[PDB]
This record gives sequence, C-alpha cells and structure tokens, in this order.
Amino acid sequence: QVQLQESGPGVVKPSETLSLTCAVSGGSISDTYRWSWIRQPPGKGLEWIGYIYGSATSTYYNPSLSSRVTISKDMSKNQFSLNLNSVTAADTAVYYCARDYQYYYSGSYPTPHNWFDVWGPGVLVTVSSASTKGPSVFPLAPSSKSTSGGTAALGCLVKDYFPEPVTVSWNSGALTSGVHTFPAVLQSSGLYSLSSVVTVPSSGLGTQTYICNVNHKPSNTKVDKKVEPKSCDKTHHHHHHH
Amino acid sequence: QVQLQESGPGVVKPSETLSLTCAVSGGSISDTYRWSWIRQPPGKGLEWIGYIYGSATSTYYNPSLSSRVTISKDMSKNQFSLNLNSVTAADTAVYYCARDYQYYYSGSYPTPHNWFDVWGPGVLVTVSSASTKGPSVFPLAPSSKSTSGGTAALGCLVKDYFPEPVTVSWNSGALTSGVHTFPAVLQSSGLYSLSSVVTVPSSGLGTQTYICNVNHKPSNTKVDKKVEPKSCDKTHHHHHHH
Amino acid sequence: DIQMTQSPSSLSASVGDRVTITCRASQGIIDYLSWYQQKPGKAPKLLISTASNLESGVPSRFSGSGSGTEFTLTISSLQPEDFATYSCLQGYTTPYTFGQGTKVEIKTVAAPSVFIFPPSDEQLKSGTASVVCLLNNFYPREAKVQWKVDNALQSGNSQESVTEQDSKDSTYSLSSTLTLSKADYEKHKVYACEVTHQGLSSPVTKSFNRGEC
Amino acid sequence: DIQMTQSPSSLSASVGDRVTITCRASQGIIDYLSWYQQKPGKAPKLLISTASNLESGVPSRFSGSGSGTEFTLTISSLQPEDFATYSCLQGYTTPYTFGQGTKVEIKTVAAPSVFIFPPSDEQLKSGTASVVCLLNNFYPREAKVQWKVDNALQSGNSQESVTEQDSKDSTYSLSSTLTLSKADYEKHKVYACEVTHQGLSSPVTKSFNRGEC
Amino acid sequence: PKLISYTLPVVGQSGTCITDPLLAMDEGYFAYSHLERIGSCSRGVSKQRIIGVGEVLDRGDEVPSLFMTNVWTPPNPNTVYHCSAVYNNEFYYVLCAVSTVGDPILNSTYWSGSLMMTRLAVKPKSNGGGYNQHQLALRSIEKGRYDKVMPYGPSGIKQGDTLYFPAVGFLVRTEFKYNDSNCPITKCQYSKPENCRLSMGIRPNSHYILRSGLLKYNLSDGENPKVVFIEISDQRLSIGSPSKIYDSLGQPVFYQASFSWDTMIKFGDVLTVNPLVVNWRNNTVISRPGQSQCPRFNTCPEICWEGVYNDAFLIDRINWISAGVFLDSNQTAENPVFTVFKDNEILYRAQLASEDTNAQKTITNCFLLKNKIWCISLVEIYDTGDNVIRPKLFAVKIPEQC
Amino acid sequence: PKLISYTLPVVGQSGTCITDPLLAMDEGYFAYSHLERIGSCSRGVSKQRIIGVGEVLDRGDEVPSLFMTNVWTPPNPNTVYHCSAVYNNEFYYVLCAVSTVGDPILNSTYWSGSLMMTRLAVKPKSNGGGYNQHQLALRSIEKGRYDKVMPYGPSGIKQGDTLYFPAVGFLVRTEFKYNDSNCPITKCQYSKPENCRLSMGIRPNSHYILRSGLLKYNLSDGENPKVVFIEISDQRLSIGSPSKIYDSLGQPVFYQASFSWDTMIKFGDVLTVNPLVVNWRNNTVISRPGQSQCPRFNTCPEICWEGVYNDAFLIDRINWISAGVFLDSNQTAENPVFTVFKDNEILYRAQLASEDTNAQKTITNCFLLKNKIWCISLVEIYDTGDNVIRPKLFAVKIPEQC
Repeated sequence: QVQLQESGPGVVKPSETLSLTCAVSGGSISDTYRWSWIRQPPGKGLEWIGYIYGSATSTYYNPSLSSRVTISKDMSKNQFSLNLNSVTAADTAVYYCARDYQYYYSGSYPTPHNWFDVWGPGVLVTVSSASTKGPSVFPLAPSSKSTSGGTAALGCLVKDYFPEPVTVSWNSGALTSGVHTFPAVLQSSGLYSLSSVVTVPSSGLGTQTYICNVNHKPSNTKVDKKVEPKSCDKTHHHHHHH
Repeated sequence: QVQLQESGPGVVKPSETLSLTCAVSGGSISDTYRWSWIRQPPGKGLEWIGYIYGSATSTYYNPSLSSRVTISKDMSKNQFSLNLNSVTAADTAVYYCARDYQYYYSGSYPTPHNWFDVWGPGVLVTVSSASTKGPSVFPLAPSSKSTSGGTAALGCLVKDYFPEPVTVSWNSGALTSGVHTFPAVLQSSGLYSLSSVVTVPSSGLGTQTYICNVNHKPSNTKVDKKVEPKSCDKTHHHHHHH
Repeated sequence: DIQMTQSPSSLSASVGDRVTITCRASQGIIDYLSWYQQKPGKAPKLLISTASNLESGVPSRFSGSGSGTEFTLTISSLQPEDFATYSCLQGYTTPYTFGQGTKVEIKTVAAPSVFIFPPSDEQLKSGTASVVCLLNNFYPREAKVQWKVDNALQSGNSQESVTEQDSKDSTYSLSSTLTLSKADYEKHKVYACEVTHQGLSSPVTKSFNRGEC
Repeated sequence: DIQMTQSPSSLSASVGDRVTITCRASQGIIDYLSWYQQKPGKAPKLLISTASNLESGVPSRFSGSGSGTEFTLTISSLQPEDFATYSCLQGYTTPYTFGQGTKVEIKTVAAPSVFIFPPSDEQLKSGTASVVCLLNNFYPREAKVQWKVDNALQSGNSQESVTEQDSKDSTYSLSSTLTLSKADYEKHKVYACEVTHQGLSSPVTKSFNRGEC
Repeated sequence: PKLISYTLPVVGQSGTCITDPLLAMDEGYFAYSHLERIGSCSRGVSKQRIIGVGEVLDRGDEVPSLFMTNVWTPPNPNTVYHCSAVYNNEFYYVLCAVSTVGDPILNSTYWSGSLMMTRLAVKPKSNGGGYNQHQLALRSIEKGRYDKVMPYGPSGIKQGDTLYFPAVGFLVRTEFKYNDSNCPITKCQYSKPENCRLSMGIRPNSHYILRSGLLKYNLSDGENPKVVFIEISDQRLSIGSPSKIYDSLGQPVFYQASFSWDTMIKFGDVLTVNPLVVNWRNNTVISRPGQSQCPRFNTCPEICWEGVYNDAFLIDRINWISAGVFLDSNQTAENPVFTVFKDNEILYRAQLASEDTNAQKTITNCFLLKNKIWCISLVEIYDTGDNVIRPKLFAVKIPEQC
Repeated sequence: PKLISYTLPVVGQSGTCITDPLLAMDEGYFAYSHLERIGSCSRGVSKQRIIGVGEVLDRGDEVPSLFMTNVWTPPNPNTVYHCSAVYNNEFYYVLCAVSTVGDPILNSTYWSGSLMMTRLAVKPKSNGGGYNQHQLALRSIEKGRYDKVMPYGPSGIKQGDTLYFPAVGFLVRTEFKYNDSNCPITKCQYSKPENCRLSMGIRPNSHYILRSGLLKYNLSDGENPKVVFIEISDQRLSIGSPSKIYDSLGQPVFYQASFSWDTMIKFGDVLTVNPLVVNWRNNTVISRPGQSQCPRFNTCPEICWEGVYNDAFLIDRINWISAGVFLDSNQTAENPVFTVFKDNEILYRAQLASEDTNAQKTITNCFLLKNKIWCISLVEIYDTGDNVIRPKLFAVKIPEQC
C-alpha cells in the first residue's frame, strides 16, 4: 500500500519559500495519475493547493495561490515537493500530501469523481519571524484557594518557547490520570506559551512528588522541576532584639 | 304538402297597425316547430321579421323590429298573423310567411341549420296615406316622330291611380305580341302612373283597332280607350268671307 | 347582427356561362348558409342548404361551396330558366339575415328603337302634360336619359320605369315621364329626350315641336 | 470556484443520536461530492464517495445522500469513535473545494472545578507575572472567563487555551492566562476570574490576594 | 394554455372535419373518440370513428400530454353514436349506441334501442386479442318506465366494480308527469307555466322526452351484466343533455349540459348516485351561447333545444372552485375562453383563441401532475386556414400564485 | 427551441437516472438508446438498456418529433456498452460492444473485444420475429495493428450496402508510432513536446492508446459480413473519442469529440472514407467544458482525458454554417446553448435552459421538414426537481429570417 510522508522545516520566515517534500513509499509516482497538496490552516477548513501528475510535469494550481505555489518533481527519489513563496501569516497550515483518485464511469464520460484516498500524516508549517528559543517554564504551585470539593490541582507554566511542539510528561510519564496538556497559544511577543496541570486529591499534597518534564527537541531543551505549595510562615519571623 | 297563403289589406296608411294573416293549408300549425315572417322592400334584399312556434306562444323578433312587431296565433282557424305597429313609408315590402326549417345533425349539437323550406306566395303591402282612386287613361297617339325603321309605336298612359295592381289588357286580350306593361311609379302627389305601349309596323296604323282595357279592382274601375293618330288638317281651314 | 353582403349586386352573363356569386358574412358562420332562387313575382325557392348541399329537385348546375366567411354560389352550365334574384341566408344565429340579392341578366346586346309621344288633347284639357319617351328592346338595361326642352336640360321632373327582362328576346323597354302642367307646356316649344346607349354609337335624340302635328 | 458551505459548523450530540451534516454547493454539482472524517491529529479519511457510496471499511451507520446543491451526511447510530471533524469535498470541477468542517462533540452535561494559581516567585524574578485561571471537566466548550482586577475589568491581556475533548470523561479543561508586568502586579490587590457556565446556576468566582498565603 | 392537440390524430387533410369528439380521463389514462366525415361536418359522409384509449404522460416542460397506445375503430362508423367512456381497473369501457336509422336523438321513434360496449385496455399487450379489443354484448338493458335508453355524454365514473355512464332516457311524452306549477315563471312574463313541460323534449310535440341520468353497469352481474338506467332527480330539471359525472376530490360531480331554457351552467356535487340526486351549484356567472331563443344568460322557462356542451371540472371543493372552457358570446358559439370560476364570480380566464374564432363542444378534464392541478380541455375550434372543425387540446396549469 | 421528448420511454421514476444516450437520424428514421440505472448514475445498478428505432414524423403543428416503432432490449443490460447506429434500406443497424468486465474503455486490457450488431426494422411487422430483431453475429473483426476495436460514437453513415460505425482502435502504446516533433507546443510554454503522445491514451502510462475511426460493415459480404476497422488520419490527431459521421448535404461530415487537450471543436468534411481523411474545420470559437486540466478554449498540448460530447451538424455547406448544442462554460458541464456558428464566429444562439443548468452529452441531428432545416438535439439536462439526469429533446428550427 502507498504510504505518504511529508517532510520540511516547521518554521518559515515571512516572504520566503516553503520547502516541503512528500516521500512516497510503497509505490512509484509513475502511476497515480495525480498527486495533490492539501493544507488546513489552524481553526479553518481544508483547502486544496494543486496537483502534479507524477507521470508528467503538468501542474494545476489553486487560483487563490496560482501566482505563488510551485510543485516540483523528483522521479529518481520518488518524491514531489511543494514551493510556496512570499508566504504570509495566513499561510500557516498543516500541509497534507494526498494521492489523488479519479473514479471514471462510462468511459464515454471523461468527467471523473475526484477525491484523495491516501493522505500523508501532514506537517505543521508555522509562518513566523521569531527565532528558535528554549522554553522558560514556571511552576504553578497550589494554594488554599486551589481547592474545590476536596480536590487540589497543580501544574507548571511553559512560557516563551518556539517553534512547535513540546511534549510535557509528568513523573517521567508515570502520571497519566488527570493530566491536561493545553494547546499552545501565540503571544503578542511571537513566542508560544502553554499550560500543563494535573488534578489530584487535596489529601495527597505534600506526600507525592509532581514533576513536569518539558521536552523541546527543536532547541534541545530539557526542563525538570519540582512543584511545591507556597510557603506562608517564613516571612513573618521578625526578631525583636532587646 | 303544406301550402301557405298570406292575406291582408294592401293599403295601410302611415302610423297604425299593419294586420296580415297567413292561412295554413295542407298542414297544422301544431307541427312545424317554427313559423317565420319575411319581408322584402322593393329594390332591396329580403329581411327576416320573427318567428312563432305554433305549438307554443313564444316569439322572437328582429332587433330592428322588436319594438313594433307582434305575431299572433290561431289554432281554431289554423293561421298565424303579423302586427307591425307604427308603420312608415320604409315598411313598404312584400311580406312572406314561411315554414322555418331546422336541420339537426349529431343531436349532441343542438345548433341546426335554419332555412325556410315552404314560403307563401307573398302580398305587396304599401304604406301610403293616399286613398283608393281610379285610373285616368290618356292616349299616347302616334306621330311623325314616333317612327323608327318603318316601325311606329303607340300606347296608353295610366295616370293618377292607387293602389296596385292594374291589368292593362289589349283588344280584350287579343293582342299579345310586343305588349310591354310598364311598372308603376310613385309620384310626388302619391298617385301611381304607368305606361302601356305597343310596337307595331308603321304600315298597320289606321287599319287595326288598338284599345287598352285597364282594370283596377280595388276601386272597381274599367277603362276602354282607343288610340288614334292626331289629326293635322282640321285646324288650318279658315274661311275667307268676301 | 350578422351582415350578409353579396357580390356582385347584379351580374350579366350569356347562356351556358359559369356564374360565381359570393356572399360574405360579417361574423364567422361555420357552414350555416342557404341559397334561394327568387323568381320575379314568385316566392324564393331554396337551392342549396348548409352552403354545400344540392337540394332535391334543384338542377346539378347549381353548386355551392365555401365556409367560414366566404361563400360561393356557382352555376356551371347557365340556362335561360336561371335568370332570377339569388339570395344567401345565414342560419347560424338569429336574426336570420339575407343577402342584399344578386340579379342575373342575359348578355345579349341589342339596339333600341327610340320613340317619343306628345301628350293627348284630353290630357291637356285635364290640366297636365306628360311627355313620354320610348326606348324599346335595348341592352344593357342601365342607360342614360336626359330631358331636353328648347335646348335646355330639365331635372327634378322625371320618373323612370323599365320592365324586367323578357323571355322572348331578353331585351328591355324604357319610359321616362316628363310631368309638366298646362301653362308649363305652352311656355316651351321643343320637348326632347336624350338617349345614351352602349349599342348606339351616337346619341339618338327624338324631338317634337308643339306647333307641328 | 465552487463554494462548499457546511451547516452546522459544529454540532454536539450524545451516543446513539442521529446526526445530519449538510454541505451546500454554491454551484450545482451533479453528484461529485465526497465526505471525509478528520480525526484529531490524524489525516482525513474518506468516508463517502460520490455522495452516495459507503466506502470499504467504514461502518454502515455513516450514510451520505443528496445530489445537486444539497448534500447530507447522516450518522444513524452515533458512536464514541465517530467524534471528529467531517469535511465535504467536490470533484466536479477544479479547484477542489472542501467544506469548512463540522466538528462533533459529546452531549454530556458537567460542571467545572474552578481553580486559580498565583504566579511563582521564581517567575517573579524572571521578569513577567502570568496569572492562570483553571477550569476542569466542564461542558459545553462555549463559556466565558472574564478577567477582573480589584473588581475592575481588564481586557486585551487574556489568552485562553481549551483542550480537545478527552475520551476518558468526555469533558473540557480551560486555562486562561493573564499576562501582565510586575509594575502592574504590585499596583493591584484582587486578581479574580469569573466562571459563567451552563452547568453552574450561579457565576462561581475564584480569587486570590498576593498578601494572603 | 399550451397546445397539445398534436398528440391525437385530429390533424387530417382539409377535406375531412373531426366531429362528435370525446375525452374521458381517469387515473392517468384517457379516452378519445371522434367521427371523421368527408367534407361538411353536417352532411358529410362518415369516413371512420376512432375510439382510442391511452395514457397521460409528461414532457421535459412538466406539461401533461396524451399518448394513445390502443385504438379501436368499428367496421361501420355510421351506426355508432353518442359514445361514453368509463375507466375501470386497467380496462377502459366505452359504451356507445348502435343505430341504423341515424342519430337516435333525432330519429328516436324508429331507433332500435340497441347499445354496444367496447372494452379497451389502457396498457395493451403484444398479442392480447381478446384482452385489447373485446366488444361486450348487452342483452339486458333495465330501463323501467323508459322506452329507450342511451349513453349520452363523454365520460362517467366507476364506483368500485360498478360503472355509471352519463345517460338519457326516452320517456314517452304522454306518460311523463310534471306539475306545471313548478315551472319558474315568477321573475319574467314571457314564460308560460307550460314551457317547462314542452321544452323537456327536442320538440314541444315530440313523441319522446329526454331525461338525463346514469347507466349502472355492474361487472359483478356475471358474464352478461345488465345496463340499469338511473334517472335524475326532478329538482332544477330540464331536457336530457350530454352529461358528465366525474370523480373529483373524492365525491362525484355531475355536469349536465344546458340544451334548453336553463342556459346557466347546470352542474353540482352528487349527493347519491342511485337514485341520482345532484346538488346543482347556484351559479350566476357561467352560461353557454344559445342560438336563437335561449341565448347566454337566460333563465326564463322557454321552449328550445339549443346550446353547446361546455363541461366544468371541479378543481377545489373547500372553495367550490371549478374550471372549464366556455364560449364568451351570447348567441354565436365562438370565442372559447378557459375560465376558472366560483359560483358567483369568474376568478380568472384565458382566451384560448381569437375573438371571432368559432368554437363548439368543449370537454375539460383536470387532474394532478405531481400534486399540481393541470387541465386538458378538448375544444372544437374552427380553423379558418382549412375551414373545418378540429378538436384542439389545451394543457392549462392552474396557478397558485395570482 | 421546443421540447418534444414526450413520445419516448425515457421518463422513469425519481430514483432512476438515464445515462449513455443515443440519437441517429437518417432518411426520416431515428434511433435511440439509453441505459436506465437504479440510484446514482455512476455507482447504480443497470436496470435496462432500451435500444429503440423509430420514425421522425411531423406533429399537427409543423414540428418534428420522435416516434418509436420498434424497441429492443438486451437480456443483460450490464454487458452492453458504446452502441452505434446506422440506417440502411428500411432496416436500422445498431452495433454495440459486449463486455463482461465493465466498460471496455475503462477496463480495456481484460476486455474480450467482442462486438454484437442488432438490426431493427423501422416499420416492424405483425409477425416479423426474425425480421424485426435479428441480432447478427460478428465472428470476424478485421482490426489490423489495433488489439481491440469498438464502436464508440452515436451515429454512422452508409454508401449503398456499406456501413461505417464510428469506432475507436485500442492500439498498444508501445506500437504507437508518433514523432514528438509533431507536437504543436510552439505557441505556449507549459507544454512539453511529449504531451501529445501520452495524452493520446486515457492515462499517460496506460497500456492502450485510443485511436478514433470507422467500422466498415459491407452487407454484400455474404451471410457473415466482416467488421473492418478504418483508422483516422494523423492530421490534427488526439485521443480516440465518441465520434459521429453524418451525411449532410451530400458529403459526410465527421465529428470527433474533444476528449483531450485539443478542446476546440473537432469536426469537418471528409475527403474520403477509406482511409478516413477528415478536413477538420479550423474553428476557434466553439469548445467544450473540460473539467480540470483542459478547460474550454485550451489548445496547449496537455495530458488530460476531459471534456464532453457536444456534436455539431453542418446545416449549410456553401457558407459552412453548422449548428449544435454546446455547454457555454469553461469547466463545469452546464449552460447548454444551441448555437449556430461559422468557423470563426457564432452567428446566433438560443439558451436551452437556465444559466446554471447542469448539462452533459448532447447529440444534434438536423434535417428538412418540407425544405425547413430543423434540428432535434438530445441534451442531458439535470432536472433539479427530482435530481436526475434525463435526456431532453429539442426541436429547433433554423430561422431563414434574421
């Protein structure tokens, strides 16, 4: 079975060219009448870019991107590439390479039904000018106000990291129940920052160690912290010297 | 076969009720679904007046005569009549009574072809205020100017009579060749006058007796008059007494 | 109502000719038309019913055709016993309206013998003097007559009488009456009638003087 | 291009409900419409081809219907693993246009557990202070967290992150971050986040003070 | 008003005119019979008498149209008169009158009083000899007091297995009982109280009297079913005319032509079929053009056998709205106008031909095409081109947006 | 334009769509074929494949219409594909392709390459069993270099006893000799010089290449005539498409659908039939809506199998005026417009349906109705009401007055 796999840099500066590559495994692009690129901007629907025959070099491009997109070939390496230039912040999407399928019926009718039966897993291409930065992660210590019906949660705040993605594990992956890793949000500074918290019974506070293990492979950053509820008695000890 | 016969006065003064009667012989008015009246003014075409069913008392009348015409009925004497009120000089005509005939085809179509199969002999009804008057017959004597190609003509002049008709017989009906009884005309005074002349060889003048017998039965008038050439020598014999 | 107009009003044709009589209706009648032959002095006789049927007893020379607005009465082989007044009749609706009538005439050209008759003496004693002009055996019936009195045309005192066409030579006789009084008779000398006829190359004028016998 | 509009943009139903997703075409395609299921974080999967064909391997509860302008995706017996974004696609003409996508959630009412976390002191040495308001296990996703400081509204400095619906308890976790500078941090006393939620009859307010430990 | 007249063999040469037409529609299957003459429509020689059933279909413009699959023609067209057609269960029964003495309405005294029924199949088969054309024998005509009985009218109804052809019964005039005081002569003066009785036959002295009604032809009577005559109720009674009972909106509606003084349209819902009681609609806007004595909009009791057949099909019963083609003229039978009328006002109309286009018997049938009320109106329009009569059909869609 | 399709068994139910139509007119007799499916047109179950001959007659309004006299249906609708029809001497010969492996165009390699030819009588007899439907056997198909030969196109022509069904010849791609220097890429730059060769078959790497042509079926060959394939000349050569050779004004005209990059209309006068040399009109105003890569008005040599069959009938040869129904749209198969055009200008046009009316294969045939150039155009119009494709006929008279 034909298996697709996108490949390319996850971050592209504004007003340059995307360099994507769909390595085709399990089949040669000499067959497969058309090979398409489909992207999906975050929070918006899928929208189609263009196709390449594989057998031929003839392309079609979406008229909304016809003046920008370039779809190339390499029969030797059995892959077809994507070149979208002068990209803006609106070109951030998840780019899928798909194997185009045409259903011909009654071959006196050359109008086939077109869809994409084989899809690549897709890759997130973020159009931003920010540079790769290691995450600065700050713990979220529980307090007396962090209780609701005998349950107190805790976590740590990932701040000012780029690019995507981060994998925040708890207790070296041992803690799974109650773990909520929120999706990242783009700040006004251009750097991502997400939260990661876990809900545990309030009776287990102070007896078990909770650690969030931030993994940022684009910058090769490892952040391990211990989470401890805020101290309340170490500041009111003022000595009266007589 | 059904024989009709109109009957009524030939003299009707202006502005009263015309009174005709169509006696039906050879058939009963109980038959013959419709019975119509038709008149024909002299010099103009036939026009239709109205019908009576016979078996019924329903009448239809010509809209040009609907306000004046009344058609009565009589089972006892098997005759139907006509009553034209306010007769004018334009009502002078020959009034016919006719059996209205209906040709029904395909008796899901009740619209028959209507025509008149049996007509009465007709009667001339003249609207004139003049009273019945006998004719005055004055000779049209032959003269030297009444000759053409060896033929000399002579005749009688009927003057100031009413009504129609007058039968002008010649030599007690013995003369038949060349008889031309001219139709009468209506004068400004209202009295009829027609001519009655004969063409005979000019060699037969003075040897044959030519008399016209005018018969006017409405006034019971019988006129017998001889036509003789005008004397030309009895006026120039003036005696010279010496 | 439905106006029934014929054409021509009066036609003339010889024996054995094909005569077409047309009767046009104001409204559209389907075939509800009948043809009548009105002999002079006799009641009309039905010839053709439903505009296309030869009635029993009618000679086959009478043929009728047409429907809608135009209707045709055709006499294929004309005969001397077919010179009468032919009327169309519509039965489609009421009032039944006849045609204005068609007159059929014998086409035989003949020249008249012109005669003039002075008034009689007892006619003069009666108070009036009517000059009579005679036109015997002419054709066509339509002609032109003028009263000339002392080389002066007189109008408004003429009465015309022409017989229907005979069956012995199929010609016509004309008679105009010049109704004048006594004193009106003696105030002129010459009394003449002008004759204009198709068969006469020149206008034949018969005249007589009061002083001549 | 041919515009595919989906309605609704996001619907929610329980297990076993009958879900109908429509995809209206701006231009009339005959039947050249295909339906895709896009699982969270997975490549889209073709469910219905030619708008009426159930593909090989997809359960029979999925059904597509309609031709022309109106196309419907019907799920007869909705199932826990049928909870993803559904997109229509037209092959009638090129460019191929997908629908905006219809997201399907789990209709199970729940109430949130409102938590608030003061910033850590090491973060206070870092340079910025971000206060985070925590909402766990609620439904539906559409809720409002309004950041109020000293009972005075603050806007323009809030970032919200709502996790995808987990398959364990079918609920939501919300994390709102109040990014602010230090000078603003000690210039104010009360830092509170209000929770207005369908499952909560009254607006639950959770707050903390810097001077209270 | 859309011409669909090309779907029947109405188009002949200019020497033949199409007379005595028929149109009987039921459950998507129609009937059509006509008499081709040679020359004039009145005195012409009969060429043939098509009697052909078929089916009502659709073109690409949602316009219903006719299509004869099965056609039967009698060996002697001169002896088939006043056919009536009733659908029943994939067969289409056409009942006519056999007469060797001409039209039995005209020559009624010498009529043989013999009828013929011709079964036709609206879905003929390849070799269905006795299945397609099987003229049945009617050896038992239950008349009653009537001397002769006719099927007289284009279409009838079926009541399950029972047929009801529109009919007429030739009752002898002497044994006809009618109280002259019931003659409505109060409003107008030119009407004797004895005009109602005499106008009840084609002549005031006719030997027979035409009394319209129905012919109960029950198929469950065995191999030789009986033709039972059902006379009509005496309320608003006039001469027997070509009637039409049709099943419209559940209940039969009985149209009965105005061939006499009651020139206003005489049709209404049927309260009961046997005996025949018709609740005549009190209509005051729709009438027919009578020729001489009983023109359009005449209600005085008058002795006349005049008028034309202009049926009206009930297209709405909650509002009593019906439709049909009526000749908008007083005396001349012309200007066929497709009108849709209530009992007291004409709602809207469509002039089918020119102002002076001579017209004749119109047969209007309405039905549902995908829950849309269409109407096929067979109008005998006089074509001025070839100067003959041709039945012209008019597929008219009743609009919902005014 | 006038819809006239009411006389055919085309109108099915709302769940069945009519596909693969046919229309072939010669000397007053037509032919019609259509495959009624169940459900969708693309993935439905084939219900029946009517192959019916008939007559083109005049209705009562000087408008021609189709009247089937003879209808034949094969026992298995799933094994009948790409029928072609030719008239010859009061018989009407329809030559189809038998295929148990699906469409022979689509599943070409496993296709048996076996043809069947079904004669139908334009005037069927009462008991003409072997006269009406005599399915001829084709035991010898003289192909030549072509591995498989199939009738592919609606209508053909005759010269006496010889028939010419438009066909396509499955030539193995390796044996197809084409010079890439003949590929006209001079004018535009996005066309490689090798697109003309790969676009000559359905897929660029397809095993077979389609080559349009004709099927000579000489009737005077005895009891078993041979079906000889005659290829088309290489002048302006593109993929084999459903062709149409028709005898207009004395000389055959060969339409050949534009199922390739050559989107301009490809029809013209025929210099000679054997070998098939067609003088293609250098036409630059008429094209067809291609779907994705070769839309309307595309002349670049491009690899695509797109387009739609919209034939054009030569209605005048002195001025080379031709008429037909074309979908006035760049990509979508919509807006069927009956245009009358020269080689470089559209003289006039008549829009058959709405602007956004989905349309498909159109077959246009023209003739003389009493020296009046009429045209019956079978257009598949997507009825938005019941949401099915149904071939609508269109009687269009070419106006002689501007």
